[PDB]
Amino acid sequence: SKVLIVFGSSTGNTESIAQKLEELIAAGGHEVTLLNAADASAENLADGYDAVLFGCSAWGMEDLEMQDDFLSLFEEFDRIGLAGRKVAAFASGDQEYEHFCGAVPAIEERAKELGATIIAEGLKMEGDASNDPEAVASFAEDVLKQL
Ligand SMILES: Cc1cc2nc3c(=O)[nH]c(=O)nc-3n(C[C@H](O)[C@H](O)[C@H](O)COP(=O)(O)O)c2cc1C
Repeated sequence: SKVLIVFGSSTGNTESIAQKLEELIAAGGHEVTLLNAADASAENLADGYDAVLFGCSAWGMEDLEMQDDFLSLFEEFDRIGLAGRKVAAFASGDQEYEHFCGAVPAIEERAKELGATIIAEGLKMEGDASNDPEAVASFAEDVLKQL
């Protein structure tokens, strides 16, 4: 199966979780493509992919509710071609804030609205992949069960 992991990371934690997931999922025997959202072009982004994993860290203040580069992507979700594609979301954040990883539900909500099938429960964790290998690895496993 072909998996795209697109992520937005401003201090590298979500980017870190994305690296790990690719690792874990490629060890499942799959072809994975890692994509920085700062380098992504929404238009037809999902073409050729069996599933798409979206990573977006949380930023409560100035930043309209999401990470920079992901916000520009998200806003063009309906150009991505998610209809009938497997999708899941993950994020790094901090519990000490009122809204912990609020972009996870949003991504699931939108993708679902566009004909996409959520295959795994949203990953909400703190720190990098090494901070919570177990949470990371449950997300990957869930994913691998639908591929
Ligand atoms: C100014 C600021 C506001 C933040 N607001 C939130 C927020 O409201 N919700 C949340 O879950 N995390 C929030 N965070 C915590 C970051 O999301 C956390 O450090 C995360 O792991 C960084 O993700 P990234 O390195 O992948 O970009 C905030 C961080 C900063 C410094």
